[PDB]
Amino acid sequence: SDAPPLTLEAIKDRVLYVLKLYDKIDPEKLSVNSHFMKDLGLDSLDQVEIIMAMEDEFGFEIPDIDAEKLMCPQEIVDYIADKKDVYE
Amino acid sequence: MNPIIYTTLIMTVMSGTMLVMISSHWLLIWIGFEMNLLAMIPVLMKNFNPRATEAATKYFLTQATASMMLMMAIIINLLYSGQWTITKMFNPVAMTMMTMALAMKLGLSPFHFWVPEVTQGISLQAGLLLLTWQKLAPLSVLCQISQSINPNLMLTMAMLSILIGGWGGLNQTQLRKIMAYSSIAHMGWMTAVLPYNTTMTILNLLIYITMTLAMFMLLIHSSATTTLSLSHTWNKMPVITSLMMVTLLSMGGLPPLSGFMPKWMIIQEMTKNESIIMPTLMAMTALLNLYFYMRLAYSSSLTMFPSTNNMKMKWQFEHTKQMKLLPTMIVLSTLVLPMTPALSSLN
Amino acid sequence: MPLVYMNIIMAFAIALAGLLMYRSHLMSSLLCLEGMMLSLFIMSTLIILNTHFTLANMMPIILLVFAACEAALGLSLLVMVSNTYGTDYVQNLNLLQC
Amino acid sequence: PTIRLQEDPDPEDENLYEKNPDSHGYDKDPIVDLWNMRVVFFFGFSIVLVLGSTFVAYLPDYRMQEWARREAERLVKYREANGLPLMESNCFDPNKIQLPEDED
Amino acid sequence: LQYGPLAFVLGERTTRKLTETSKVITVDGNICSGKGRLAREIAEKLGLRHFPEAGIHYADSTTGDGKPLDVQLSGNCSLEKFYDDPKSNDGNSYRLQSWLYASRLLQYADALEHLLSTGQGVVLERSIYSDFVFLEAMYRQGFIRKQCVEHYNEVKKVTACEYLPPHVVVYVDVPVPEIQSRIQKKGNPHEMKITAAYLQDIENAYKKTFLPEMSEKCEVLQYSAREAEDAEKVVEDIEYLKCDKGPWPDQDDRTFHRLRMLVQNKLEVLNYTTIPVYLPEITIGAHQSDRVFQKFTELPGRKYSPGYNEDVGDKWIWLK
Amino acid sequence: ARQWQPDVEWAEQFGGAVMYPTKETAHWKPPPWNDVDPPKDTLVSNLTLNFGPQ
Amino acid sequence: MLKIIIPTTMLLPMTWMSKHNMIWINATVHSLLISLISLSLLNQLGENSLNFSLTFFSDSLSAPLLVLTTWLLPLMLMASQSHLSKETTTRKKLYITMLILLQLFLIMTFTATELILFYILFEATLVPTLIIITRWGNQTERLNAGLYFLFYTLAGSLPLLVALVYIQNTTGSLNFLIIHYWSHPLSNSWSNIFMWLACIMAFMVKMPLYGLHLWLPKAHVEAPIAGSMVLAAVLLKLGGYGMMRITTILNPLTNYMAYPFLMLSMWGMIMTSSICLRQTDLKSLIAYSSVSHMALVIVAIMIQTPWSFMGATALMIAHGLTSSMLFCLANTNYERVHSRTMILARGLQTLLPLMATWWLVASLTNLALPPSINLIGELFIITASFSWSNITIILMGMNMMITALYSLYMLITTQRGKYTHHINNIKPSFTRENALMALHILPLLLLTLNPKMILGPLY
Amino acid sequence: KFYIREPPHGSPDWLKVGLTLGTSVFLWIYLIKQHKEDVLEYKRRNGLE
Ligand SMILES: CCCCCCCCCCCCCCCCCC(=O)OC[C@H](COP(=O)([O-])OCC(O)COP(=O)([O-])OC[C@@H](COC(=O)CCCCCCCCCCCCCCCCC)OC(=O)CCCCCCCCCCCCCCCCC)OC(=O)CCCCCCCCCCCCCCCCC
Ligand SMILES: CCCCCCCCCCCCCCCCC[C@@H](O)O[C@H](CO[C@H](O)CCCCCCCCCCCCCCC)COP(=O)(O)OCC[N+](C)(C)C
Ligand SMILES: CCCCCCCCCCCCCCCCC[C@@H](O)O[C@H](CO[C@H](O)CCCCCCCCCCCCCCC)COP(=O)(O)OCC[N+](C)(C)C
Ligand SMILES: CCCCCCCC/C=C\CCCCCCCC(=O)O[C@H](COC(=O)CCCCCCC/C=C/CCCCCCCC)COP(=O)(O)OCCN
Ligand SMILES: CCCCCCCCCCCC(=O)SCCNC(=O)CCNC(=O)[C@H](O)C(C)(C)COP(=O)(O)O
Ligand SMILES: Nc1ncnc2c1ncn2[C@@H]1O[C@H](COP(=O)(O)OP(=O)(O)O)[C@@H](O)[C@H]1O
Repeated sequence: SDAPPLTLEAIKDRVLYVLKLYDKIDPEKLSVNSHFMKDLGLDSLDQVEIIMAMEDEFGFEIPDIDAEKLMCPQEIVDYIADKKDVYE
Repeated sequence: MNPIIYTTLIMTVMSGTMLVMISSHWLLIWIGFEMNLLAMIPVLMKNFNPRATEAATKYFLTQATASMMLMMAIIINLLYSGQWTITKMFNPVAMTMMTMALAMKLGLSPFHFWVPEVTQGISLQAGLLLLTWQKLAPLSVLCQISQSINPNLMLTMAMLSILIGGWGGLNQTQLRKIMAYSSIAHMGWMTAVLPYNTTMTILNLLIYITMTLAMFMLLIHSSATTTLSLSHTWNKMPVITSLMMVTLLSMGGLPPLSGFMPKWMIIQEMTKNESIIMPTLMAMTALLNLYFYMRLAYSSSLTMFPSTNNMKMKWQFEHTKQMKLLPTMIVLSTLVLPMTPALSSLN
Repeated sequence: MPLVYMNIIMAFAIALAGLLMYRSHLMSSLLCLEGMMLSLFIMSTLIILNTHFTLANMMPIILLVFAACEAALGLSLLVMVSNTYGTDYVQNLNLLQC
Repeated sequence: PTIRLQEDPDPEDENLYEKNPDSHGYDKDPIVDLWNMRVVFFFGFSIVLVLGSTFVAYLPDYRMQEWARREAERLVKYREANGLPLMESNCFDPNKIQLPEDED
Repeated sequence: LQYGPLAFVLGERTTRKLTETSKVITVDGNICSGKGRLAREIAEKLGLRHFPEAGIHYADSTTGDGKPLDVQLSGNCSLEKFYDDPKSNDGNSYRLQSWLYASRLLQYADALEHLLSTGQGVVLERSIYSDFVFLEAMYRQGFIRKQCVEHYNEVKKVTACEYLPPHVVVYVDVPVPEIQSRIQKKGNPHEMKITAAYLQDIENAYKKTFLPEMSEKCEVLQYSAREAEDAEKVVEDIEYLKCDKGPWPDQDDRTFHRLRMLVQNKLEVLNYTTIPVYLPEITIGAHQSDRVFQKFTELPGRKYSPGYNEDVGDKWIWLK
Repeated sequence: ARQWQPDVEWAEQFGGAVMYPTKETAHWKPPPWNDVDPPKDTLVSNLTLNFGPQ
Repeated sequence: MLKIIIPTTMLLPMTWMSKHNMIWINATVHSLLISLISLSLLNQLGENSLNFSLTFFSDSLSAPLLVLTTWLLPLMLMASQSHLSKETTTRKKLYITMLILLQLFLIMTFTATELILFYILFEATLVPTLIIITRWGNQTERLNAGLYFLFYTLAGSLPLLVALVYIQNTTGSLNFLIIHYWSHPLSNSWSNIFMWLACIMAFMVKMPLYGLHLWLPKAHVEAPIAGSMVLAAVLLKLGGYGMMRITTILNPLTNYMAYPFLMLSMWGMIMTSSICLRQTDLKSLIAYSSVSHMALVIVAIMIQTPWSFMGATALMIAHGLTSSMLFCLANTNYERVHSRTMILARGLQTLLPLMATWWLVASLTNLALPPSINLIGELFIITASFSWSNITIILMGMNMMITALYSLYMLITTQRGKYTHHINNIKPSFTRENALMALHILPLLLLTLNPKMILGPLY
Repeated sequence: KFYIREPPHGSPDWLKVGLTLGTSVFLWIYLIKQHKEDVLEYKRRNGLE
């Protein structure tokens, strides 16, 4: 059979694993609702690298638009849920 | 492909089969098989459509492997006796190799895997030729060497073919795979009686060929290769579906239809040789074939499936090219049981 | 049977085994088909020479001829498959199931 | 359209009495229906039921019941006068029977 | 001797019939443009057989007697009621579109058969290649569902791939307000209910998609309303085209034999129009199918094959 | 008051690749309407060569 | 014997060359005349059979079966022409062709001299029956029913074929006269035990025997009216006739191989008779009463006595007539209210007085009221069973008590009480339905005056 | 009538009809002659006549 029925909890776990895998972010400091620019003091270029890491993690192309707004982990989870049609 | 090229390839296929059928030298029989395969490959690829390329490659690999084992058996037999004539096969290892090569060529279980794939991947005309003409040469060879054939191996493959054809047909919605599994089961029936009586093998082959020709021509007439596509035919040509239902019932082996004659004639023969368990298992297993024929009959003729609006346009046109031998084939595949004793003319 | 006959028969068995156990490349299997033909040629030539069957001396040559027709056939198919996939891997021949 | 196809509504059944108040229930056409009634009644009740029953009642005694009664009367008369037993325990004569050699 | 493999083996080829006048020409354009008169005049000047635009009862005209059949036995759709109620919940819109695509496919096969059997060129109004501009406008206005568009694309994919596209694509460009005024002037009460957005979508499909991919296989001749009436200029413009871009010069006698064997035998042409995809707009239940088919068979010339109907004056039947 | 004939929900049982769908087999898809699969546009790479300077 | 076969075969071209509005008249008249011709076979001998030719013969066991078979066709045609009104002409002719082919196969089946020919015809009767059920049945279950009908029968009869061609290979013939004269005892061995089972299970499934009777409540319920009429009246009796014919070769093996079947029959009689007490479907109740009645025929054939064989013949004929009448009576109500639920339409005696009389007479014959031949056959079988073992009277007695209970219950639910208020489409009975009931019931009562005509070769 | 003149119509293809009837009668004549010859030869061989 094909891939399992991915859920929101899996998306959040993978996204937070990716963020804690980033060197410029101290792991235990980041939260699900922490704004990338304000909370972690991350510049615009840093956000681009994180979005590309998401594209590698979940295997789908996130355009330049719709990536300019994913500014905290929760928005990333919502975007992936919308793109993959996951509700529960 | 050019029509002249198609005609000459068909003549080469038939010429290879006849070369196998008239030869007394093993090398000429091998050459006939090679010549048959060489011209057979382009007929399977007549419409390009990469599934046909896949089917042709699988068929070529299977038949080339079988040809190599056949040649090796011929050479072993020659080594143990300086004989080239097709006879009772003086060596038993050579006999086992020859039986396995011929079982691969016919598609008997467990060498049966290629038949459903190749049949599904080619067109209906190619499937007709593959499931009717291609069986003549290997069975004609097996009839000749039947006396030296080991019953335990041949009957094991026959029972396996009947079981596997019956089980495989149950899961199929595509008509060509259904035909392939039906072919595997009927091959098993043919080869079960071969060590006892080759006239029964010939009779079963002839009845199976007429039934298969009728079924394939009825599927060509109504351009249907799936169950749902065939379920539209009642709303365009009801007569075709009625004749298809009767032919399916005959293929099932139900009396008083033509399909019943071979099984009836094989079971009886096996009872004269003190074989009771084997015919009982074969007859009970053939009910799987009957089941998946009955399911198709339910889909196409005994109930009416929903149709489409554009079918209305098809009501205004007639089938242009007619198959002249279809009526004779239908009558021969259904109403021939009262002339069973004429089978004595086959020996 | 002398040791040479068993060596030739073992060569045929190894080639048949090689043909049966597929790896990835289609051409690797066509080579095993060619090897089976070569083993048959050597075996039949040895048997024919040993028993001094003069007429049979033409049959290995015939055996060679239909070896080419089978190889040329196979290579032809290998072209079409490659033209569909850009690769001769047998994994790609999975459009039709059982 | 929340319907899965275009289909006729299920039609309501036809009462044969609406157009033919003396309808006999055989056919919509009054003349054909009346002749269906007449032909069923005549060939079922007048021909098969009456004439067939009469034919079966007067069938000849091919079962030989009266014959058997006459033969039985003859043998009872003959045996009683003779003083012989009315019926015999063994149907087949002992003289024509060859039993095995000895009882052991 | 009907054409077939035996006639091809003994002689007959189609490349010898072509005389540089074959030129399958289609004359497209929006609704109520002048493309009909332009097409008739082009066919008159060039000595080409003209084909009036294939409508709902096109198939009726080529079979039996050319008289149209009842809408129940032929078409089962209404253009008038598509204008009256485009969003009707009985599926009339996509049923009309799919039936019209089938009729255009049959007309294209008839035109190709005529050209390949006689060598004389044919002029068509629209074709299967421009039919989709009516589908897209239907979908953008919310008249049909996305499943209908997917079914249309499936049927087009397995049908339009078996034919040669036209040599010459003539387009008549008339702006939306002018065709609107022409519609208001014509007098048809149903046709005045065409919204401007519908016609704008038809034009958008024609210009954004149809013409660009038509122009990459052959030259496209676009014209305005006033210069479209000048037919001799268009004819001599066609006379000086350099057709080296399409697959038509890349056709052999064997490909032409395959194409001709396909364009006769209309049953094979229409094979994939009735694929078992069950959309509500086009699926008809078993009871209605049976009733309507029995009604069709009771028609005066339809119970038997064309030469075998004693009730339309056929004779010597017992000896055919 | 009408004989029951199959509808779309009945007919769809036979539209699948296999009669009995299985966890693994439910991902099999029916063959195309014509036996023609979408052309696998495989990128056959062109060899790149340096002609010169030396 | 061709003087019956050939006229039956001529019913096919006559039906196909008839006018669109004359098929029913022609078919009914000529099938009635064929019944009249068939009545001549009742002239039977006391010692041997009527050996017409090498192929066909008639006995005192097959003659009443033939007469019932030919008599049933006109009744089926009368019962079918109402619900097939809206049908097209060609499909009406196809339905009549199915019925004619069924009659032809049954007529040859009951008179075949050789057991393989008997087997071929007895299996050929499956095709028209299955086509009738699965093409003209009303509901979606009719497909499944067909499968149940097809595979229960064949799974039983496929071994029988293997047995038969085995027997001919050892005794030399399958001719029934030769089989009877050259009879030999069956030894007590495993091979003979399985040969006994192969010769018997095919017929047991047709009866059917309690345990393998599941196909019947499906097939009879889902079938159209003529299908259920022929299934109950004639097709069930094929098993009884075949068992009676094949028992000669079986002895003395039958004395101990009959115990499981006697237990199954004597208990399933009670089981199915009690099942009839809680049955919401009227046609299903009628179907289950048939299993309860055929258990008795199985017992009579297994115990192998002249009184039991006479009783089994009489009961087979009487059950054929009564079950056909009951199925027709239920169909009359079904064509009004279009539901087979027994409690949906009540108090019908108020609205349909004469059809209520028909219901009463059918129920009376179903519970074997003396001196009906139902009672004659039942009482003969009960007496023979008492001779076989006295304790049987307990089981037999219990069955009689239960049979009367569900019969009159069936009568009280549908005819008495008060009519349901909402139903208002209950039209007066047609002459066709009344005549169809009369042509069922009058021969039944007339057979009381000459019971020797239906008592078989042991009389 | 018809739109396309439907070339096979009220005047049947008389060549094909003639060929069909000629083949049927030729086969019948040959079969009767063959049966007569077979009977004569059978009686000649068996010493009957
Ligand atoms: C025990 C006793 C009983 C024994 C039983 C024996 C077995 C019984 C039968 C077994 C099963 C048979 C199955 C047949 C499958 C055939 C497949 C097929 O053709 O497609 C189906 C076909 C599908 O049609 P379609 O798809 O609608 O048509 C579209 C076209 O395919 C679209 O294609 P196209 O556009 O390309 O159209 C071209 C078309 C149109 O045709 C043309 O235009 C003709 C052109 C002429 C070109 C000339 C070229 C000449 C140059 C080539 C020379 C080659 C030499 C080769 C020899 C080399 C030797 C070394 O040509 C064809 O369609 C096919 C042509 C067939 C040619 C036949 C060649 C015969 C060769 C004989 C070999 C043996 C010779 C002796 C050898 C001795 C040993 C060495 O329709 C059918 O065939 C229906 C079934 C027909 C079966 C017939 C029934 C069985 C036989 C009954 C008659 C009596 C038989 C017993 C005789 C007893 C002895 C007297
Ligand atoms: C509506 C109002 C109802 C009441 C008013 C009615 C008035 C009274 C009418 C009823 C009459 C009462 C019957 C009284 C008995 C007298 C009749 C009796 O004498 O006839 C019997 C004769 O009956 C016949 O034998 C039975 C007829 C056979 C029935 C066959 C039915 C027709 C075929 C239909 C097909 C059905 C299929 C059947 C499958 C087997 C006697 O048999 P048997 O002892 O010898 O005769 C001795 C003299 N013989 C021998 C010289 C003749
Ligand atoms: C639900 C409806 C189904 C249909 C019902 C069909 C019923 C079929 C039952 C067959 C009746 C008897 C069969 C064989 C006769 C005796 C069987 C055995 O139990 O008795 C002993 C047999 O001995 C042993 O018990 C061997 C049998 C044990 C192995 C068989 C397993 C039986 C279990 C029940 C299976 C369920 C049957 C139905 C399957 C679906 C007798 O002792 P013995 O003196 O030694 O043998 C004498 C027999 N000889 C003469 C042939 C030699
Ligand atoms: C609707 C369900 C009905 C089920 C009916 C199925 C049961 C049928 C009874 C068994 C069928 C096979 C019997 C074979 C035919 C008998 C012919 C015969 O006599 O052959 C025997 C051989 O008998 C057998 O081999 C039969 C063995 C069983 C083989 C198949 C097994 C089938 C299952 C057996 C148990 C099931 C039967 C009862 C089930 C009742 C239905 C539930 C002896 O011959 P010889 O070999 O020559 O011996 C003398 C010289 N040596
Ligand atoms: C293998 C190694 C070899 C190296 C390869 C050589 C690569 C050469 C590429 C040179 C191209 C350029 O400079 S491209 C020109 C880049 N300059 C600008 O865009 C001016 C405005 N500055 C800003 O927008 C922000 O400072 C910014 C930091 C950009 C982030 O922006 P955010 O506020 O949105 O995070
Ligand atoms: N493929 C189509 N789909 C939907 N409607 C169509 C189609 N083709 C033509 N029509 C309608 O048929 C009518 C006539 O077509 P049009 O080309 O616009 O005018 P004319 O051909 O008479 O000059 C118009 O109402 C048009 O909308």
